[PDB]
Amino acid sequence: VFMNASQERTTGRQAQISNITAAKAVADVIRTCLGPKAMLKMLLDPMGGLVLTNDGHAILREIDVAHPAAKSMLELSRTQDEEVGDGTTTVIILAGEILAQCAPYLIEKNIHPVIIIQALKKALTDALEVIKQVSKPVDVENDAAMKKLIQASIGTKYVIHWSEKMCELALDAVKTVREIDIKRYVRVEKIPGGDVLDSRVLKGVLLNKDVVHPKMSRHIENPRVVLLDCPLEYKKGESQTNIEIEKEEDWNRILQIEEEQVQLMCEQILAVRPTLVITEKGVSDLAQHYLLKGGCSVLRRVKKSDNNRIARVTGATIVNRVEDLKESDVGTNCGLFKVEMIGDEYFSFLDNGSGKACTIMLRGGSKDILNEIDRNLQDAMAVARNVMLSPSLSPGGGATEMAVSVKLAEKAKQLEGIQQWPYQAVADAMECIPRTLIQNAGGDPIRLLSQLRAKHAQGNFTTGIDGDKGKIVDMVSYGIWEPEVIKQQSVKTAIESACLLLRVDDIVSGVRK
Amino acid sequence: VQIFGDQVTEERAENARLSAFVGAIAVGDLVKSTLGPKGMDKLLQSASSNTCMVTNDGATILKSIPLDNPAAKVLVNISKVQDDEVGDGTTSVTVLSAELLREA
Amino acid sequence: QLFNNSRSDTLFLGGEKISGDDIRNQNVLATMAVANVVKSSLGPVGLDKMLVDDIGDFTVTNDGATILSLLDVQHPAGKILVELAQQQDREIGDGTTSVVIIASELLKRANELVKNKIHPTTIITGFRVALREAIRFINEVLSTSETLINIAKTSMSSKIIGADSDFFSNMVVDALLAVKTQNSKGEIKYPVKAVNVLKAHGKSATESLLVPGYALNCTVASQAMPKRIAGGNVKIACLDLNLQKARMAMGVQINIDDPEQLEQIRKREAGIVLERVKKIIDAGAQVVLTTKGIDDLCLKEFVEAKIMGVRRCKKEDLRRIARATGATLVSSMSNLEGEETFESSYLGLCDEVVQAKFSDDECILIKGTSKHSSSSIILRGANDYSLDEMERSLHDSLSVVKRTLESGNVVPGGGCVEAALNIYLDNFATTVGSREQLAIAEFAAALLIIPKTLAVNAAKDSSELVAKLRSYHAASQMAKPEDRSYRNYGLDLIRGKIVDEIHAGVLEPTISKVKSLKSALEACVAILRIDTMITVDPE
Amino acid sequence: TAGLDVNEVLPNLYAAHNTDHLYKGVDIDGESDEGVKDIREENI
Amino acid sequence: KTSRGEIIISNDGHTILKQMAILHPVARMLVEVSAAQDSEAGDGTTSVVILTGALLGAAERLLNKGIHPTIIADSFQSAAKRSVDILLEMCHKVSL
Amino acid sequence: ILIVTSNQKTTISNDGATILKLLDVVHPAAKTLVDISRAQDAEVGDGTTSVTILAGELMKEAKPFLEEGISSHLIMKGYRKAVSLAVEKINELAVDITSE
Amino acid sequence: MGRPFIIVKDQGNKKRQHGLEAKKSHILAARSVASIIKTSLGPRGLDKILISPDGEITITNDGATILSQMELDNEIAKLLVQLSKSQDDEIGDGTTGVVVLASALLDQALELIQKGIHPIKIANGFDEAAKLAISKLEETCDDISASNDELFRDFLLRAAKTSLGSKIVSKDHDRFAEMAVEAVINVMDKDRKDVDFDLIKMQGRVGGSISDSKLINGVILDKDFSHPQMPKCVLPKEGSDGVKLAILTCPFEPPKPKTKHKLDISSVEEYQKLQTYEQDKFKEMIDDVKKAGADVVICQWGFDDEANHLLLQNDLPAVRWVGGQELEHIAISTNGRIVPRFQDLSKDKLGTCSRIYEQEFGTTKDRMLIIEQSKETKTVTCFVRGSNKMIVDEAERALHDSLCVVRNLVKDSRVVYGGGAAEVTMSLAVSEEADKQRGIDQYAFRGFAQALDTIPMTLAENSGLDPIGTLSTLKSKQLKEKISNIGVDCLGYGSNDMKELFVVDPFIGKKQQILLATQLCRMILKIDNVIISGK
Ligand SMILES: Nc1ncnc2c1ncn2[C@@H]1O[C@H](COP(=O)(O)OP(=O)(O)O)[C@@H](O)[C@H]1O
Ligand SMILES: Nc1ncnc2c1ncn2[C@@H]1O[C@H](COP(=O)(O)OP(=O)(O)O)[C@@H](O)[C@H]1O
Ligand SMILES: Nc1ncnc2c1ncn2[C@@H]1O[C@H](COP(=O)(O)OP(=O)(O)O)[C@@H](O)[C@H]1O
Ligand code: BEF
Ligand code: BEF
Ligand code: BEF
Ligand code: BEF
Ligand code: BEF
Ligand code: BEF
Ligand SMILES: [Mg+2]
Ligand SMILES: [Mg+2]
Ligand SMILES: [Mg+2]
Repeated sequence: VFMNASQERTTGRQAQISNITAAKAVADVIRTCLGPKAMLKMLLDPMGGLVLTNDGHAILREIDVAHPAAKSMLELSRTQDEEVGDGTTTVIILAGEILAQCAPYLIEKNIHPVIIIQALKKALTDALEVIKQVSKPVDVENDAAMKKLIQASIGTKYVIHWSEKMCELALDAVKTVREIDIKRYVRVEKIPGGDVLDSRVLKGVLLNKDVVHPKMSRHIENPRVVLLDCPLEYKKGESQTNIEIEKEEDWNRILQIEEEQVQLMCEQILAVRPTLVITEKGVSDLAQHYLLKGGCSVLRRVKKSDNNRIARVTGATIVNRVEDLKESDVGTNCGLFKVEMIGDEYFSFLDNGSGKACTIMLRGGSKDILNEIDRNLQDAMAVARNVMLSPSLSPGGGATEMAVSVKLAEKAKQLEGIQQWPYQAVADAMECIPRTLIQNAGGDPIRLLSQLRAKHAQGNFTTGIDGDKGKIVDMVSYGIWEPEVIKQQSVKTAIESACLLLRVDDIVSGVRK
Repeated sequence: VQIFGDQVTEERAENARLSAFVGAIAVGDLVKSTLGPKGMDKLLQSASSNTCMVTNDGATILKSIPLDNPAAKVLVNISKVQDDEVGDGTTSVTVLSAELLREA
Repeated sequence: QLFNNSRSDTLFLGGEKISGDDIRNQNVLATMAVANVVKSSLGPVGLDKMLVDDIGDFTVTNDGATILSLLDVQHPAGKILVELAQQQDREIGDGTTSVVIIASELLKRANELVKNKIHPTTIITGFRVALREAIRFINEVLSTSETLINIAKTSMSSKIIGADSDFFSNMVVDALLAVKTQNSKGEIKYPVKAVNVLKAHGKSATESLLVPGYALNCTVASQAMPKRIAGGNVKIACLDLNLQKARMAMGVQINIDDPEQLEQIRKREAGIVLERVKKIIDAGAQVVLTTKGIDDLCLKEFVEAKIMGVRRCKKEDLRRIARATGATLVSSMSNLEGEETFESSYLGLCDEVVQAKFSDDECILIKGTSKHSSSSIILRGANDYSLDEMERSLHDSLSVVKRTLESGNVVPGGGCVEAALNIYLDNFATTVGSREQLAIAEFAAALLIIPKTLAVNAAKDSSELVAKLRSYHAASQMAKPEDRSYRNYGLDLIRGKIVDEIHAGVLEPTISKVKSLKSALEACVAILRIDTMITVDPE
Repeated sequence: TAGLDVNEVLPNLYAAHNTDHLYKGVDIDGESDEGVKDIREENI
Repeated sequence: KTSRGEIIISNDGHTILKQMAILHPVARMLVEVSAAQDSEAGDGTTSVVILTGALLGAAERLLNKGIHPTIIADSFQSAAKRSVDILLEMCHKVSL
Repeated sequence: ILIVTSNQKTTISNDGATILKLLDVVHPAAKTLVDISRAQDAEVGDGTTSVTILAGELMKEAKPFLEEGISSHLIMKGYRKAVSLAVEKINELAVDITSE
Repeated sequence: MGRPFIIVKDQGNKKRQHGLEAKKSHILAARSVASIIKTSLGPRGLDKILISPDGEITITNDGATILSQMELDNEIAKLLVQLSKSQDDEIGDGTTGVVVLASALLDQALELIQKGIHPIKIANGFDEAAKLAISKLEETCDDISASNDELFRDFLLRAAKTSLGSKIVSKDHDRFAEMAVEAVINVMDKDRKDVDFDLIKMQGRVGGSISDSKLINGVILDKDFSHPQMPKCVLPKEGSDGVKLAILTCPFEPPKPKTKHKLDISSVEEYQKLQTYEQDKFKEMIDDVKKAGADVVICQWGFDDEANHLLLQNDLPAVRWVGGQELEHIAISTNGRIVPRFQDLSKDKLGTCSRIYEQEFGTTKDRMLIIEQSKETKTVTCFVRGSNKMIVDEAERALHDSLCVVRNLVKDSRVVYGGGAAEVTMSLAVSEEADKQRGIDQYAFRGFAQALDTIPMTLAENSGLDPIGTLSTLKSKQLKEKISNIGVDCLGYGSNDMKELFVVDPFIGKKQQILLATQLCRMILKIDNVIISGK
């Protein structure tokens, strides 16, 4: 052998085409999932589940892609979700028509890639300054002005029907985790049936465990709470202890030490005047007797992550060592403990001071369509958390994108030379969002892009498309405004993308290691 | 360095003499019992036809049985020759033919 | 090139042999095979490749040695150039692609002298002569030197971050210039990879923020611990021993004979740890960084004491935090007497210990070290393929800066070190004479491959630049003492005209061209000495 | 096919074509690397 | 290239012979002679083999000419005795 | 050269056209060298070997220019005149032997 | 820069022997071929027993035969088969030594090539050396042209004697030789000095001993007499001194035309006129012969049943169905002429014989027709007999070799002396001029002569004497004396004098047995690039 054989080399313009081809035909599978008139691409996963949504990244995420340029494209909607939450659809459509409007028109006119990258790198530094100057800063704590945010960002996927409730559930979830937040202290326990109008953010945590002993109370008024990082049975010697019995009596004395060890725990647990005791590990069948006589309803084996969630609500701190259980570690101001029964299965609630973790109870019409709502609420809770960090808002609905078009269409003419061709094709690219927004609506794109581009030049930044109508609309008067970081990152990575794939001129296949 | 084609056999001097002798002596030692008054007959049988023959005529034995050993096939012919040129002495020819080569 | 016949006299097993001309050629063909893959990837106008794992999983890069590493090479005399390609990346850091293409043309040309009639011993003596003269010439055409911002930026172009070269220029320079250290009682070298590089997929490429401290890719082990501690003079405990419960030391067994000792012995398995935890808390430690484990038992002790404490962190990281904050690594603390004590002076002083949220991932930052400057780079960008390469593109660019700082000499690159050697050596060819002449002559012209392919890769014509470049370098040998005033050198490829690469700012390090050729020779020498190959089949 | 600056020939060819303009069309070689040729004179 | 996989590039003759895969038992005897020269001198492992190849070629022609190999062998070893004597008389000593 | 053809036909020769014909050249670009030698046997008889030799070495010494960014159109526009000048060199060099 | 390519067609099935390591594999190939035969040279030679793919047995000494049978594969060996095959045609004898010399020459070349010498210079060195050997032989060779009639007939026997003593025919080589000479005198036109081997027929019938192999002055047929009642002997009518033969090429059958035909008989009486034409057309055939005065009818095509009995009644012994070639031989031995149609038979176109007799060829087998003469006739049938199919064939193959050495002596009436002598003089003569050649060729000439010495050495070898001894006694006795006709006493008499010993080889024989070797040797040396396809 010379190299290794069984190696398909694609070189030159030949290799270039393969990348732009795939990257643009990636946008194609999601083009009809943009905006309001968008659809639901129902997906069959590998091992037998089902996913059917709009959430761009959740569609791609469940597609297997082989051609590296599309493997690079799909794993690029991942960066977007892992930063903002919404805009995972947009990113890929731009990533495509930056490579589409830009590349073939000008790579097949002999222009060298490395000039194009420098040309498209300037078009971003320019594009970001445009978005930030066409946006308007917003009051993050005008509780009702922030609901207009969320109202707009859910007005896309099947959840619209009940936006009013969802925004209250989204905004009230982020309100009680704010010093700045992390939306993973927010368990979203999905419970099938009822209807959405039954969903209620609980300032607290919900558990699927029942009280370990029948006699223990299923209703405590104001429970003092202890949280445990340790099992409630006798531990063994971590030093491989073994017992060698000689005398007759020896047996009972030891076999009670374990009976006593638990009573030494229970005496130490109960010594903090508790009424509730929750453990990460399992609870003994003798531990329940001494905690019944202690008057404490006990909960066993509860998720490690659910403990940090509870300890944040109740205010108590979790301790591994029973020996050193202090006065601080008890649940001051948890207003209630109940075990209500939601048709067959027992759930334990913890309701009512200073919260910093929260449980979203969701109700729908199936365990299947519930997930598709959670996919909408996660995209809702995201647009609310963005804004509290980056207080500014872009005027969306194609308007922010068209703004970047004629600002870059002016800058290109004023640049001239050779660097102009690639630069005048990011301006070409931006209009693709309006273009698909007219399309998904169903109006004539050319007729409406015309009355959009020119009606933007001397007609304000906030001039975009109304989804359901398919007409030009001043987005100030309408109420579609997308958070500023979405428009920022969307344009950021989508170009960072097109400028990674352009550097490719050669594809060597069959590499190994 | 091989010279000939495949499935070709080269029995040289030392080994060629072995074939020559072993072949003749084998044929001689086959008809030895045919010779003489108180001599005995052979029962030849072909695989083809299901036919046979109970014979003494040394030629009829040798002319019948198949053989590979060239040195043997030589004495086989000299047996036919004798049957052609005299009619009798088929066995005598072959035995004396072999015994000379045995003594060689 | 008809497949050869196995001899009818010799008898070799699971092995055949090709001799004289058949081998010499097969070596050059396989050498060109390896070299020609990565010629496209040479120069600022050079491009990048996409290397499919076979599962579809891939890596995109320029860095020659990583491309060569990745290609499955089957021939001995291919893997030799690949073994050199990396021997480059461990002795210079950059120039990996160049050194391979030089070695190839040295072989190729050397062979075309043997494929004429000239003996290999003549040529190998004729390569020895040229190299002795080229390095002597390089040192007499080196410039000993602001300047670091160029040497960085020269290793930026040809790779992805060359479009944002100026940023990733001052990144590289400051990052390194802030880990200066002395060894062996005076050696002032800048540590080979002390700048801990992390890459997270988010934000923009320009928004990759240098850390004025150190980047740990770990989190505050317990969620109830403070995810920040700020203000001047913060105390950090760099640990190495685990904080868990022990199995009876080692050779220790348990025979319980008096039942009451069950709980006595079991409880004391907690103590030893809780006692070592206490000797840490009570030392005035606010932040703990332990290489080995932390028990849930010993977390609840940090939690309540508001000690932000990490577990299972790379010891490679912790020693560079030991050398930077003031701290000393604690393998295990036993005094002059047997007693296990922990003095407060063991800890490192810093500014802040902040766990910072980057694109769906939190990690701890040790801000503002006191005992010595420390620097870390957190890259940001499109996806993982994007980040991967710009980390490898940094490792190449941080490298060329290191060797500048380690060796007080730079060369005017841009292929003018090469171009100048072409005509100097070609003119030196007459000084010897005979058959040894064509050898040096082929060597002098075998250096053309760098300046040639740089301009091929631009798609446009090469010879226009190439030969007109030679004339300018042929204008330095007929140039008088005072009349210098004729001396100039360099090449530009974006605009495509000959430019002064010292004034332009194109700078490759001194060693990067010496240990470049030095190796390239002992490559083709070994291959040219090959006249018979004997390949024996697996066990 | 001639290996000339596509981006530098086409603008130089259009410019010279805006009645002696009617004859101007592209040519091969180094002097014509400047641009075009008067096609009326080369018998083309 | 080793049976095992390792690449070996050499000029040392014993190192060359040991690592190629010689199959013919009599040919393998040659490796032993080349090994024995290394274990008596470390140099001349190439010289010693070529000599056997030209001495054997000698022996061949003599066998062509019909000389009993026992005589050849003994007189070839009588050729050794007289030759090593010559080298011992022709050599110029060295100050140690 | 001793060539044994696919049909057991054993031939020995020095005649270039005969060697290149008995060699089955499949490569379509290397079939030019068989037709280049065949034409020499048709018009002359001798040279058959030399023509191919010349042909190859022209393509061989054109590789170093092609390795650099040079158009093949310009290379052969320089060979086309060179041969037309090589013929002019011979015509003035050819000795009319009836005279001397 | 690596593409898996297709230059030549079916490239995967083409192996290439290259440079020196190829030449070794070529010479050693010829070497092995030589070792097979070298033991079969001279009167002390031994025979090779080859078997055909079908299973037919051959036992021979004729070198050409030996090599012709063996299924060979190595291209150099294949070439040597044709080398011996060549000699047999050009001469008939020598086929054995031709190959030995060629291999020894190729050996000598191998020894010199490993000394770093260009092979084309060696081949050119050989040919200039071969042209010096043949010149010394032409200068020294003895001549039978200046002889009387009594001595010429003796030298031809001496050559026959030499050619035969080597093969199992050696038993009766007094008889066998005296056949080979008798055959050539009879058949070759003196002034044309040209002998046709289409004139001498080889016939072989198995039976009795090789002693019983006679030469018959006429022809022997595998045909009987047409009618069983006909007599065996045919005696010449007293006053004629000959038998007379009706040699015919027409059937004793009612004449029928060549072009397609048919009758169209309507009248019954006209079918009767046809019926009485059948019998009459027959009687007009027998009267036609009886009136020509012939005693025996020999005809090419077959006799009709009615025509056979009327051939008996009128005392006309007949030979049904005679071969085309065989009729030609009858008409030439009997002096007669060949007669197309009955109308053309005349008492002048009759064949004169001394006897015609149906011999009981076998004791039980079949009868044969011998047409003999007491006078010398242009065709002569050579009837070989033996005790075995394999002896018969080899005896025929021994006569044909013996017959050839006499045919060569009629063409070139000059002789040289064998037993190595001829090879020795050449070796000596080339040897002395090697020092006078000098330069590069000094080794090539030395080679040529030294390789020649293998012929006498391998004679002395097979015969059981020391190779160096016989060589150093022989080459030396050919310098101390002026004589160049000193050889080896392979049989084992006191002298080395090949003259007095009657070991005689023709001249052209020896010369061709050198030129063919050196020329082919040049061809192998010229080869260095080898390309072999697949099977
Ligand atoms: N009712 C509407 N009419 C027109 N444009 C809209 C409307 N709602 C949202 N948009 C625009 O479309 C985008 C939302 O579309 P969506 O399918 O959610 O894409 P993504 O998942 O990328 O956010 C917003 O960024 C906004 O600019
Ligand atoms: N801006 C530039 N102008 C001209 N030449 C350059 C420029 N940047 C780099 N080079 C040249 O190209 C070479 C860089 O090679 P590169 O393709 O990065 O791979 P490697 O460094 O591994 O050989 C350097 O030797 C340098 O001489
Ligand atoms: N009676 C003899 N005495 C000495 N030499 C002989 C005698 N007969 C033949 N020779 C030699 O031996 C050779 C006979 O070999 P032979 O087996 O007949 O094969 P070829 O066909 O080569 O003659 C001749 O070259 C001749 O010189
Ligand atoms: F369809 Be999306 F990512 F709101
Ligand atoms: F065996 Be026999 F022919 F009397
Ligand atoms: F392609 Be390199 F290692 F700058
Ligand atoms: F090749 Be050696 F043993 F110096
Ligand atoms: F090889 Be040639 F046809 F003179
Ligand atoms: F063996 Be030979 F052809 F007289
Ligand atoms: Mg570089
Ligand atoms: Mg010629
Ligand atoms: Mg003879």
